Amino acid sequence: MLQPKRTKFRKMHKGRNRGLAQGTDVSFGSFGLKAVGRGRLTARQIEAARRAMTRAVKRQGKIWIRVFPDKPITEKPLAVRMGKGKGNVEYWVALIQPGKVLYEMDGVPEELAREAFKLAAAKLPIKTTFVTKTVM
Amino acid sequence: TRNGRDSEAKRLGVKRFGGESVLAGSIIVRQRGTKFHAGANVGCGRDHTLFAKADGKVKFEVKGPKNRKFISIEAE
Amino acid sequence: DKKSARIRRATRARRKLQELGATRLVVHRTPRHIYAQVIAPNGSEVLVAASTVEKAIAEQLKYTGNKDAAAAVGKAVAERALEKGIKDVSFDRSGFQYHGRVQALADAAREAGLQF
Amino acid sequence: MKKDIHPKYEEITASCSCGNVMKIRSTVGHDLNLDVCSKCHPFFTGKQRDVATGGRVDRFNKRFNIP
Amino acid sequence: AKLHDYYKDEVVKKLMTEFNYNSVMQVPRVEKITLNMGVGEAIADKKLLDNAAADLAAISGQKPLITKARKSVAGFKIRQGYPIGCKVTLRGERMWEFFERLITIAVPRIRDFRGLSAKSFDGRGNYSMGVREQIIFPEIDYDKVDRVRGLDITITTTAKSDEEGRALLAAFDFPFR
Amino acid sequence: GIREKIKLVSSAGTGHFYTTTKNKRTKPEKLELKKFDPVVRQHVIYKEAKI
RNA sequence: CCUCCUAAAGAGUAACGGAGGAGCACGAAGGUUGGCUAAUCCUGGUCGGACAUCAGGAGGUUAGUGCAAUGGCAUAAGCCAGCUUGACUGCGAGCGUGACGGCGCGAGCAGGUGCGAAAGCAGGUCAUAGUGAUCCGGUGGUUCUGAAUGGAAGGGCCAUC
RNA sequence: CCGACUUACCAACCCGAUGCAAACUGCGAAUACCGGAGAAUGUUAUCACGGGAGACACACGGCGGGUGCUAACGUCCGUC
RNA sequence: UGCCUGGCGGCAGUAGCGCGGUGGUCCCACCUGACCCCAUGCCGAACUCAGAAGUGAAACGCCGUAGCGCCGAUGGUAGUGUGGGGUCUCCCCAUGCGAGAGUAGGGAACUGCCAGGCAU
Ligand SMILES: [Mg+2]
Ligand SMILES: [Mg+2]
Ligand SMILES: [Mg+2]
Ligand SMILES: [Mg+2]
Ligand SMILES: [Mg+2]
Ligand SMILES: [Mg+2]
Ligand SMILES: [Mg+2]
Ligand SMILES: [Mg+2]
Ligand SMILES: [Mg+2]
Ligand SMILES: [Mg+2]
Ligand SMILES: [Mg+2]
Ligand SMILES: [Mg+2]
Ligand SMILES: [Mg+2]
Ligand SMILES: [Mg+2]
Ligand SMILES: [Mg+2]
Ligand SMILES: [Mg+2]
Ligand SMILES: [Mg+2]
Ligand SMILES: [Mg+2]
Ligand SMILES: [Mg+2]
Ligand SMILES: [Mg+2]
Ligand SMILES: [Mg+2]
Ligand SMILES: [Mg+2]
Ligand SMILES: [Mg+2]
Ligand SMILES: [Mg+2]
Ligand SMILES: [Mg+2]
Ligand SMILES: [Mg+2]
Ligand SMILES: [Mg+2]
Ligand SMILES: [Mg+2]
Ligand SMILES: [Mg+2]
Ligand SMILES: [Mg+2]
Ligand SMILES: [Mg+2]
Ligand SMILES: [Mg+2]
Ligand SMILES: [Mg+2]
Ligand SMILES: [Mg+2]
Repeated sequence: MLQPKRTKFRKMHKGRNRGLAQGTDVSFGSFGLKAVGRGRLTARQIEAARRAMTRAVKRQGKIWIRVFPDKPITEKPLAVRMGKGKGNVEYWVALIQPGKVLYEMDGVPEELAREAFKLAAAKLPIKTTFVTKTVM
Repeated sequence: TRNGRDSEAKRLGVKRFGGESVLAGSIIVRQRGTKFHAGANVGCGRDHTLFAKADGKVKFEVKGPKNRKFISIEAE
Repeated sequence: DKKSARIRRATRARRKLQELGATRLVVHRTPRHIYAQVIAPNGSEVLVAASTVEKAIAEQLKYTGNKDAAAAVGKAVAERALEKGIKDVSFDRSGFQYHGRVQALADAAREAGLQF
Repeated sequence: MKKDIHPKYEEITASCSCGNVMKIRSTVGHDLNLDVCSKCHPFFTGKQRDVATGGRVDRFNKRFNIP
Repeated sequence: AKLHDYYKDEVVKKLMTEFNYNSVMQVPRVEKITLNMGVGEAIADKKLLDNAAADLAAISGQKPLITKARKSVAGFKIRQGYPIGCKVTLRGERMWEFFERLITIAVPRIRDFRGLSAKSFDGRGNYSMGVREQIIFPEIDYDKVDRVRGLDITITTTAKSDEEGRALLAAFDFPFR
Repeated sequence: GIREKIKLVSSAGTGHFYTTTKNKRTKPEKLELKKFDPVVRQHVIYKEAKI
């Protein structure tokens, strides 16, 4: 699964998730799957959406993944009390703001793309929509 | 469990700001290294403390080929 | 590079002299010629100036770049200053290592008067 | 050049085979009798060949002399 | 000066024509010669390195500098500052003199010759060159030798381009292959 | 840890002494710096003795 | 006890919050004067190799700093040499930091030094850790005290364990 | 002894494009804070010294956060 | 008064770099000597001295050119003080403040004191 090969630090503060996104244009492909909502995308959710949309084009054209999960998320074991240090890293996420183009496709017809991205979207916790390039 | 340590804060920073009237001796900045450089009528201590060498008013300025920050006493 | 290596070599003393706010007698020497000037504390205003390019000084000299041209310049300037109003002064090697021609200039100026 | 740290460096005479003689400065401290100067040398003079290859057929016709 | 002299009339004036150097200053001259000989086997026993020194002093006519490792390397198990070689810079009278000797005595004693290379140039025009044994120089005396030992010999020049150098060398009848 | 303590003693016979530290393993050489004795009010020789 | 973050652009600010260090070392690794500039790659070159030392080029501090991290550093605070003991004694306008005990910075006076032709610089070290109150004792010094008086013992004061 | 043909595959430095950071910064606010000047207003509201205290278990709500599951009428700081 | 050049500053990339031209009367540089003063952990390379046969080749100065660096609006967006509000992990409204990036564009520095040489 997508995951930094290594990091300066093991654990990160929670932080917040305010703001609108940077990366709102289809930059590589012809079609993209843009995020309307706000939330976290886990490595697993990314891999599951990626497999869905691959399989329904039968490895024709080219898929970019624009987001990458580089925020580690810790959890406390079951039946342990509060305190005694921060928990252990369990999975990784990417922070999504409204506007973040998530995936890009190219080299297939628009109506196929539509159906590929519709499937991948059923695997995602965030409301998404379909987008195209713009001359400018 | 392996963490839980820290040192005592040193109250570094500017003690006298631009335009303030000071007496000879008064400390202007406490700092680590010369984040500010002593200018006219200003000394530099062994822990890079800048102090007024003559009664007057504090003045900051940027000067020189490196764009360094200087502190001087106008003897107003 | 020579001049860069020289300018660098001078700058510490040049700057010290600023802070102290001293009238400085500043030298300069090349193969053929030696020069002197005395600059106002601001560092931007010459007061008196003497060299082996002014015809008046040169017409004596066997050669304009030696330890005797030095003494000539190392006197003209000291006369022209003591008669102006300038007794106390600080000497400025300016990279050149206090020796030979540069030192010759200086010694002569201590004879005339200039109190450094 | 610093004083009294370097070895003695002096005139000598260097007489080759081919009579060639050259006054030269060196430490060696006495006259040489050398055997191959830059004049006495195959390479400098233009002599050395490069070993004759491709003799097998010349060889064979020189060796036997047969119709 | 032999070749300094030869340089100052014969060499300069030939090269003068064949490149069309308007200014004479444009003509390549030889700046300096330098004779390195690294002696790693020093870290083993330090006597060896000094024993080199005398060789290089006997060849060249002046005491060598003793060089030391710039950084530590574990590859050769050395640490920054141990003496591991020695050089001599040659610049004037002596430089032209040794050069004379090199051509007209030393180099035609190379155990089986075929001239020297004309490929060994840095790209700006400074000729580098090794010597496998040090009996080549009659300065040493072969029955008073501890070890066979070598050196680099690098001729630093004011030549601009690789090519322009080669010319300067050749014009001293330098034995290239 | 390893550096001992020593007293440097005036040569002017006054008694007055300074104190300092020393690595004796590495540098076992009776240290002889020159310091200002204020009982005679002049710089003199001082010589390492034991604390 | 020190350094960074959390700490919300002055200071300060908690948790069995997130990451790391210290309980020294140096008579030079201190003072001053004079001089000097890094890493790394490429090209050529005896042994010699991806890497030793040599020559040139590109590069521009990506090096370096006795030891963590942060802030500094080319006028270098980095690297090398000559001479040296300012790693001085008495003091101290004024200011910083603490509930306090305390801790820190300091120009200038007086005496006597070192380096420099001089102007000048020097009261330890690029800075910030390397530390233990008081009592009770020890050692040296001392125009102090000395239970009738002269001494002495003990006590004080200054230096130190 | 080198080679030579061929790459169904991997890809360093460099170049172009797209992101992310509490312990990144060739940028940088609003506020807050320090100092100076001036009006109006305020029962001196300010500072110093002296007599007498109590208190040193805090709670929730808003805003900025650490911790926790952006769980808790949870827990730990800043601020009203 | 003009043109050159050297020294010391102000200013600190609109001022730096690159690419192309160009200058030796004076200045500057390279340069020529080296016993001497002084010097090299070897080397007159550097530092130092005594000089003027040579050349502006390098260097340096000057002039031109937008391949780079650098500077940079207007507008919009982000954020945020105070007062309201919601569908309240995040936003919206009134008012005040208002970036960074990017875009048009700018740009081959400007300026003081002293000296020297030429021209008028
Ligand atoms: Mg925040
Ligand atoms: Mg964001
Ligand atoms: Mg701290
Ligand atoms: Mg001080
Ligand atoms: Mg703060
Ligand atoms: Mg704040
Ligand atoms: Mg609290
Ligand atoms: Mg805490
Ligand atoms: Mg040190
Ligand atoms: Mg120095
Ligand atoms: Mg190599
Ligand atoms: Mg190099
Ligand atoms: Mg570094
Ligand atoms: Mg130092
Ligand atoms: Mg006081
Ligand atoms: Mg003296
Ligand atoms: Mg330190
Ligand atoms: Mg008791
Ligand atoms: Mg008595
Ligand atoms: Mg009695
Ligand atoms: Mg106010
Ligand atoms: Mg007021
Ligand atoms: Mg309590
Ligand atoms: Mg409490
Ligand atoms: Mg509580
Ligand atoms: Mg509370
Ligand atoms: Mg909250
Ligand atoms: Mg309730
Ligand atoms: Mg509660
Ligand atoms: Mg010269
Ligand atoms: Mg802009
Ligand atoms: Mg705007
Ligand atoms: Mg802007
Ligand atoms: Mg230009």
